[PDB]
Amino acid sequence: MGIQKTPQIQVYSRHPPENGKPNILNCYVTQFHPPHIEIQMLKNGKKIPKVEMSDMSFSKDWSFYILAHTEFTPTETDTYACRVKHDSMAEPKTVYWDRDM
Amino acid sequence: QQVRQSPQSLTVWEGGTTVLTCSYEDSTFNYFPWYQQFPGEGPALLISILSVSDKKEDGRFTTFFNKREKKLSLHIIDSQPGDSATYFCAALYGNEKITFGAGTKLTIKPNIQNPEPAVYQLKDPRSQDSTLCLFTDFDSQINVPKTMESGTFITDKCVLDMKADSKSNGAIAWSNQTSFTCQDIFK
Amino acid sequence: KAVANFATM
Amino acid sequence: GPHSMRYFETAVSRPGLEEPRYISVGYVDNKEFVRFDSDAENPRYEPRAPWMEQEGPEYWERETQKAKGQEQWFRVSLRNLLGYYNQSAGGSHTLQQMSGCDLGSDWRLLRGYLQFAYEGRDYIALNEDLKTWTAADMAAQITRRKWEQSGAAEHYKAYLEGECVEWLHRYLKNGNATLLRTDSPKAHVTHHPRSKGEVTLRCWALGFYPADITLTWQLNGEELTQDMELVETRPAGDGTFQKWASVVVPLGKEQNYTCRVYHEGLPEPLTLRWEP
Amino acid sequence: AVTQSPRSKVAVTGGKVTLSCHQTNNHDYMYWYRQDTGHGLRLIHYSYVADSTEKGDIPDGYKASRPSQENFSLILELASLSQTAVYFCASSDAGGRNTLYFGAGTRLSVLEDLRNVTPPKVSLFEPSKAEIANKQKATLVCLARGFFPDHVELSWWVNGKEVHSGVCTDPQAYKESNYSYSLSSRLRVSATFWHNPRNHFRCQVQFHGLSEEDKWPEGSPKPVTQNISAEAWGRAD
Repeated sequence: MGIQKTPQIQVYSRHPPENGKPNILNCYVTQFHPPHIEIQMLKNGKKIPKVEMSDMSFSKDWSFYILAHTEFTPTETDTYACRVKHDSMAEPKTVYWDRDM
Repeated sequence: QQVRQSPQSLTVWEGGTTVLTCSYEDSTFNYFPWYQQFPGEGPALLISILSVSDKKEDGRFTTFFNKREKKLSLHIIDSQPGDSATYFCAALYGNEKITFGAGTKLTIKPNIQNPEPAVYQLKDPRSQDSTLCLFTDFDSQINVPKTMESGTFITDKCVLDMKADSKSNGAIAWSNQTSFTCQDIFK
Repeated sequence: KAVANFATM
Repeated sequence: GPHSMRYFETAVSRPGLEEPRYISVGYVDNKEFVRFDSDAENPRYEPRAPWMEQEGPEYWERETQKAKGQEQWFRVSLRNLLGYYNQSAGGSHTLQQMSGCDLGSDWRLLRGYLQFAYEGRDYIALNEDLKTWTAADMAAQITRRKWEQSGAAEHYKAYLEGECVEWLHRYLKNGNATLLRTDSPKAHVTHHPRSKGEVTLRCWALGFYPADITLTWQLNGEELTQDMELVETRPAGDGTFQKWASVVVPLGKEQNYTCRVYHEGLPEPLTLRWEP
Repeated sequence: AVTQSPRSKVAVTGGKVTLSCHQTNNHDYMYWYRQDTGHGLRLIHYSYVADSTEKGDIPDGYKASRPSQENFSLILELASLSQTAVYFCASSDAGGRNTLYFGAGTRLSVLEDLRNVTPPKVSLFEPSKAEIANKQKATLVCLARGFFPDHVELSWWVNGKEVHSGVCTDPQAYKESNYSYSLSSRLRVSATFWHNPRNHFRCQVQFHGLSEEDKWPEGSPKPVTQNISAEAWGRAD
């Protein structure tokens, strides 16, 4: 058989962000199939080591979803991002954290 | 153990209704298959029922399930010689392994119409003096006596059916002497 | 409690 | 009110030496309550909601044995499917199942479900009669014939009309307090010059449970239906959810627009505006 | 189909025995069960995949082996007396509620000394003239004596083809002494059938003894598995 689904990604903070204050950065990845996926979180282009993954689950349309997360302290200058590789895509997809979204 | 099947053996008259019963311990059991085993063959699935149902009928065989008493039964109407076999009840839950009962051995025997007992001596022609004794055409109620003596052997009642009218009970005896005769040994 | 599948595909 | 139970099961084959990974997740009213994962050091069904701690050791032992059986069932089924489709070895393949029941407030079974997917595509499903099968492609016709010949549907019907319903009732009784909990959204509006004399107004809702929510924008008492961008509702990661909705508006007119938030937890819907 | 091999086995105590099962059902589960004097199906071992096995209810003294999807063997490394029983192989799809498909069984006798293994003498006793006169029927009696152990099957053959009508064979061999069994059977036909010289009657006793795995020294006949028959023709006497 075979119908692939391309992952949808959101990157956002658990709590309202304020610079210099400890918080949790989330990378929520949905609507993907097959379930094998690779997800990294980045601080200024560097792999964050501590990253936790939720258990994987699937939706009523058969597509999988997962939440990756890590501690972070936003500052004014630093960039954060989630990078995802999946077989539905030729290339990895990187989505930057934007504190207004 | 979890599936209790009694008795070990049962005889029912030809044409009669056979009732076999089992009980189980685990009230969550929900699938109940019966297996039938003929001599020299393996068991084969006869009939099965799920715990949502009260009964399942297939030809002359009906199985009943009673959740309240935790009892399974198998009814055979118009019981025939070809139904002579060992019947195993079984039970399980979900996809767990089957549990078999110990099996009941069923023998369907005719209630002979017009009995006419006789005892004959037969000889083996490839022998000097070898003979045996045949007791045939006797009543189904009669008890065939057992040997009260070593060297002498008496078989159990064996029912035959010539298929064209002609069912008959039989028993055979032989010994290791001239001092036994046939008309004595069978009573 | 979960379903217990019967015959395989 | 209505209630549901579902078990969502996944087996995924792996090209190496390892057997397929098997995961089963149970839900009551869309809330995860048990889980089994063959990759755990001690694979067993585990409680995932506090109200499942009422069940005795035999509940977990017997469900675990069931999962073990399902795991073999899926390994065999995966092998058979690989043959049906003439697929090469040394790949990875996914088989999924969803099963369960929807009930009314009178505990009547409203619908039973039993469906499978292979490689993310519908494969076979039990129809609503709980007697006949819908098979999606050529391979699934083989499975359908096999299942019709063995009378498979009557076993699934017995489960869906019997055990599914009765266990759902037990779980809802045990989990009543917990399943009714709600956390209300806190909302606020932010203002973002994107421009050409335009601003994005973004209405945020935060910290709410369950995930069901509706956000609307309006101008002069009409809801803005087409103009509004949304994000998918997302987990904060502490058990609560987040969402926002935004509209693009002319600079100088921001005060004309109001956001409304509808959520089960609230005593009434929230109404709010950009507060400069 | 599920087919077991061998049909019958006689082994020495302390000897090694392998029972084999071959299934062409494309099933994944296979099972070995023990039945004792016709009662019970007690699971010894089972297997759900090539190369591994799982303990059943009564695994002690037995090993199992699953060298392929089709084959599942039961192994008795040191056969004891207590392992004398009938063994049945089965297959199923995925176990649980899936129907079990069984082989036809293997009878195993374990003995202290194989020199006791002895085929039957088979004798055909001819019908009494009094029976033919008084009842217009003729009962032939077949008697197999002096055999050990009790793995015999008796059949009747009329004009070269097996009959079931008019036959009753004892269900159990009768133990005459420690190492000696007897079995009887009778075939009843009409006086006129017996009186026809064109009719040939044969009692066949299938004895299961040793096989060609068993070595036997030079002095005496090897008590192998074999058919032994006695015969008679009808006569207008």
